Amino acid sequence: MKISPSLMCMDLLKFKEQIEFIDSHADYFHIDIMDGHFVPNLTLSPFFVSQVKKLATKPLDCHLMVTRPQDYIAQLARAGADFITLHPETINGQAFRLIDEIRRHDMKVGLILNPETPVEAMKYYIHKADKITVMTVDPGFAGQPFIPEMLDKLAELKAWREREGLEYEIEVDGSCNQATYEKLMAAGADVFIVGTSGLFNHAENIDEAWRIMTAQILA
Amino acid sequence: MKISPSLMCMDLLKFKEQIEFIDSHADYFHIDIMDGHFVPNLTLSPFFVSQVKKLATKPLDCHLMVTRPQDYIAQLARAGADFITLHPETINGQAFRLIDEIRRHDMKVGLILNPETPVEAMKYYIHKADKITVMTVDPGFAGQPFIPEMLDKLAELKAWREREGLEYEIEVDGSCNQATYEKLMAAGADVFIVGTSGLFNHAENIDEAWRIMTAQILA
Amino acid sequence: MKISPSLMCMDLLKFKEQIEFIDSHADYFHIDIMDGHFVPNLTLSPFFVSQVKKLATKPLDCHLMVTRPQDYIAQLARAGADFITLHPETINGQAFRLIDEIRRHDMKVGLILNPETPVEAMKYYIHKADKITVMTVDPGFAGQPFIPEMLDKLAELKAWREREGLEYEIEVDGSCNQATYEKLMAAGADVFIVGTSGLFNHAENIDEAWRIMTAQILA
Amino acid sequence: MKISPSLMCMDLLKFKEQIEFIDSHADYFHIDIMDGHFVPNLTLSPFFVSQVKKLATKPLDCHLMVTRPQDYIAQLARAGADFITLHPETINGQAFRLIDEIRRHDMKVGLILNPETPVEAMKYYIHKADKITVMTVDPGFAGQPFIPEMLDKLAELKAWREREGLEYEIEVDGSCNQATYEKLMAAGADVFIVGTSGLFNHAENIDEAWRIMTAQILA
Amino acid sequence: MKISPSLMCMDLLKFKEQIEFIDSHADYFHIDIMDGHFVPNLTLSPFFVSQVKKLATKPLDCHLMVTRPQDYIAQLARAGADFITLHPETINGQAFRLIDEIRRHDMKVGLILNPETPVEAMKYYIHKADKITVMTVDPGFAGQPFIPEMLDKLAELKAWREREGLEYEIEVDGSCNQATYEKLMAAGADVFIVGTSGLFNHAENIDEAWRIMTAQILA
Amino acid sequence: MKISPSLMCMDLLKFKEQIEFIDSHADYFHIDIMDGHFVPNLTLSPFFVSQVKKLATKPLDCHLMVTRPQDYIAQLARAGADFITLHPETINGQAFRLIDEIRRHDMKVGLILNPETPVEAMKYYIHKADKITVMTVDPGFAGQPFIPEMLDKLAELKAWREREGLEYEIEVDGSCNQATYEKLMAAGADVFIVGTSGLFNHAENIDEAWRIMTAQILA
Ligand SMILES: [Mg+2]
Ligand SMILES: [Mg+2]
Ligand SMILES: [Mg+2]
Ligand SMILES: [Mg+2]
Ligand SMILES: [Mg+2]
Ligand SMILES: [Mg+2]
Repeated sequence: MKISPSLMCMDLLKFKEQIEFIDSHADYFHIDIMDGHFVPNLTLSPFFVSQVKKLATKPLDCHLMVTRPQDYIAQLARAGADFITLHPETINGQAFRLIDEIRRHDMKVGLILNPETPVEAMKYYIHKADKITVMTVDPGFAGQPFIPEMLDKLAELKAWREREGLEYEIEVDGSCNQATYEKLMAAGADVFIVGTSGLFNHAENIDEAWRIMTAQILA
Repeated sequence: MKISPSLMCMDLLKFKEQIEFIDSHADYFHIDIMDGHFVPNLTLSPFFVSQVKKLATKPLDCHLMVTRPQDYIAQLARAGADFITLHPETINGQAFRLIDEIRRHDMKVGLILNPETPVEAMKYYIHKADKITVMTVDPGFAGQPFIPEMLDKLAELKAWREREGLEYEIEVDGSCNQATYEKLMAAGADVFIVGTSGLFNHAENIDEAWRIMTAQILA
Repeated sequence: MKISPSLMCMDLLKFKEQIEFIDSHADYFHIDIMDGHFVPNLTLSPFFVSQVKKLATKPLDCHLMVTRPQDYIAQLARAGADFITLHPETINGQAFRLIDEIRRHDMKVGLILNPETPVEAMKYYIHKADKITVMTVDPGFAGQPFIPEMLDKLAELKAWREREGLEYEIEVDGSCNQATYEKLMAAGADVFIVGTSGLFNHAENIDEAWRIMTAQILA
Repeated sequence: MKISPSLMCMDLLKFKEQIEFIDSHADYFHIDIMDGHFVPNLTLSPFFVSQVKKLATKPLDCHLMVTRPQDYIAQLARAGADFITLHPETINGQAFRLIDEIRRHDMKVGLILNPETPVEAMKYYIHKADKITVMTVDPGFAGQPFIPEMLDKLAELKAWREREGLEYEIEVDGSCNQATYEKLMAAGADVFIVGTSGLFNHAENIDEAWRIMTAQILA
Repeated sequence: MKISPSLMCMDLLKFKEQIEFIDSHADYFHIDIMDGHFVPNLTLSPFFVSQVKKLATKPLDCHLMVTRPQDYIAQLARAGADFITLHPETINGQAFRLIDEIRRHDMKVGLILNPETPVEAMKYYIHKADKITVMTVDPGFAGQPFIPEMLDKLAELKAWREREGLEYEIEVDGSCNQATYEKLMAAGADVFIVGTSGLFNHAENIDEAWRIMTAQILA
Repeated sequence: MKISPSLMCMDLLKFKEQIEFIDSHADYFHIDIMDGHFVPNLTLSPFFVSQVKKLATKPLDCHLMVTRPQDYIAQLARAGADFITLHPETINGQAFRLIDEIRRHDMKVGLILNPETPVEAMKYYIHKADKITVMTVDPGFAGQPFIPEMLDKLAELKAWREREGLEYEIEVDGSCNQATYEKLMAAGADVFIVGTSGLFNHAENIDEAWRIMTAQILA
């Protein structure tokens, strides 16, 4: 069960220590890049990616919640991103072109669906993804209501992968915590994007927080 | 001669130490908040403001390079901003409304003009500003060509203040460094927004960097 | 067979009398709120809703043909709306958030599909709707050509409700008149939004108009 | 001193009586048409204009607070508008074209400036206007703070008219009431757009309301 | 096997001769009309259509890669277009209205899907199309990578036509050349839009070019 | 008196001959590149520039009537443009950046104002222009009403050049014909952009057309 900490939830006062801890414990760094337009909020950016790059060995995954993802691929590659997760709802008319550009920069391809987007949306290019993520909450902020209906999406995504003989990992984004770990794993999740409720909030010290989270995942 | 370090140019690995140093040496924290639309880039956000707030006593100045500044005033106030610098080119039809909202949150008012916007743009509300900033480079990125033509704008802004008996501070944003300190002061600048070329770049250690910059300002 | 008169088709000269008549004869007040952007036209608004509220006991249903439905929920609730009908094509990325906000204001949830949007568009939240409406004409104006192809959508919507054990009412919007009553009922319609051709136009006096309409529905 | 009642402030329950009263007492009908985009609100529309047309002899003045005024000229002419008031900030690149279209429909030309727009904005076509209006409040809603700074704009507009030998009427829009009548007349206003605070609010009965307003204008 | 030369790939120096040759050899003239917004590029326009009209008898097919197809139907009809090919992704909320407008102008209806749009997108109006085109490359430019995944779309489109008893022609747009002729025909293609790689590039002289292409189609 | 033929008005049937004639008789090729958004129309594009480049020695001047001029500079340079004429109303926040990019491509800088934009709009960078053009008609189409008011703009532009000791050429765009030649020269025009009414329309044969135009300019 892979872990991907949401950096928009970290403590910048302990930036260096938290990144180093995460780099030696987690599987991915989840970096949210918002537009203020595709979603009503602003969080991280290439600048943040560039800084995390200084002490990272694990892959930096940039979730592009922006209107024009085409504008950030080259810039994000230079900042040190390893994964570029695209929203199918922002790439109609350019999905293949962008996926090629992403790989031309030696980065991996991620696809992320918000609540109301069906998996078929990616049917013609789902086989080009290394990881597919399911928003279990409408995008934009931390601490929003979990959307149970998304469990079926996780399952459908798992069945699709098996039936088509694909190898993409299934990730979950949105209120991944003690109240949802079980259902999510049962549904088919391979990766957990953990934020404030699932990690950082358990202890002011990240070691203790991670230990607590790890213990809770046990069940 | 007041100083306002551009935080999008800081080193997050030494976040806590750099903020504390800046808080006891500078006059303002310059926090750039970009849209990806008003300017083609993404840098800081309310989240960032919130983190800097943890150890700040000096005022946090949020430069709103966004299409809809109305969407960030309440959120920025809650994150701990003290100054909200508005672009006149984004408030036609709502300048007075926003200025009132800014003060209802007990924050100071800043006005910032990019290169091609004349000072008259603010003629009907220039007297409500605590600080007026002049972009000496087209907004968006660090390390762009200085625009000499902007010197007249700084001067005009100083003459306007005197002639109208106003008290706003005149700030400069864009390539403030050894090559421009003199001309800028002569033109009428009161505050220097210092970034990579003017500060951070002089020494890996911020104390030493600040010493070098201060020395260069001497001339 | 429930009736919902389209108020953008009423006679303001007899505002008070028509609203009172409608309030004691119809099941819903259909209030169209257009953007000028989502659809190329402008009709009613919160102001209108507020006025109708003065003498209404039946529920006011606000059909949001706007780009940003999020901007009107609180304002419409305040004006007295009881139903907020959302276009699935304007809520991708915020359907669950908005549906929660609507209920937080004690209003009922409506979902409306224009001609080219399939029912699956609502598959993950169709069970949260009190009423689902089918546009039988491209949105925007009154008196446009009926779209027969929409009959299958009404049917599919009825089969879906039965198969999933749901209780939403099925509404029809667009050229509901003598020429379509039969087919619409046969297809599965529960509610008729009646405008100029189906109601108001039959007689300058609304009692007589309603009488004629009721008689025509008989067949 | 001409009067132009803001219809978005009227009582629809007494639609017919208020329009008839206004038609025989006022000089213009002020009809606000909003986009939800140019200004954050929705009020009246062509439908509304069409209804007022049924009993009007005085000119219907449609204030276009919309992003694309070009989309409403033919439709508004068709609904019965007599005046089309354009926002200079929405016609750059098409002012002359639109002014010609307005006159090709036999309608008069109005120009309206919001707070932060200087009179020079209209310098190349100011001589084509029958009436020029000054927003004394940021556009969008009723009951907002009066903007004293706008008095100079009214004056400048009067001086311009005299100096250039023009004949346009000067109108005021925004918090025209007892607290501002005097200053506005002194500044140069020819027409008062009266809303809730200046008219409708004085008495539930419009005759009495109008009587009180007229008396207050006396001073 | 019908041919439709992409005019954005022709040689304007030999305009008259190439159009005349094409008019007596091809089945359609493929005229690309781009927005700079729907796709990131600009190519042909009504002006171009008008010129080709001077010597054409074969139908001019205008592929509308624009944000607002509604703005070009009357103008294109006037310039002499015979076919208007619409993108389903630009007509939600107005497909039936536009299709009717196209036919009021006595023009034929075309529907074109870019890579990531499924055929169901047109399910409610697919029967109104004379020709349906499949983009085998993300729209915008010539010489992009062929998308094999689109072969299934061509097939599905053929099965749909048979199963529903429809008569639309199936067209292919994007890298139609020697490397793809076979697979495309096998998949179900009826018409080939030929550009630089498939036609013009084979010989500076268009007769010779057309010969080479025809020979390659043989296999 | 320099001449710049508007190619959107040429005859493509005689493409090669007209370009060659123009290349040996005119001073510039005026190539209009429209967005469909900045102005409501579509005309020429990089493709067109590329073709004219095949037989041109005189400079190709691309007038960018587009929302995002930044998207076309590299592409246009590649196609062979020599002049890039920018609209000040589309470069606020990037005028200096774009002007630098234009020169990095070894192209000359043009600035074009539509009717309602004052010359001051360019005050901070007017000295970087090789040619400044005045629209004497709202942009978008050929054959629109001449705007006399623009004569003052031409004059002001000439006075500005003299007073500031600049060397830019003054160009006129819009209904340059027999009815306006005199006034335009008197006002200060240095270059005439000639279209259908001023050139092409005088004779089906371009030699004769040019002959007639040249003679009319004599007066
Ligand atoms: Mg995320
Ligand atoms: Mg800044
Ligand atoms: Mg409706
Ligand atoms: Mg108004
Ligand atoms: Mg094409
Ligand atoms: Mg031009």
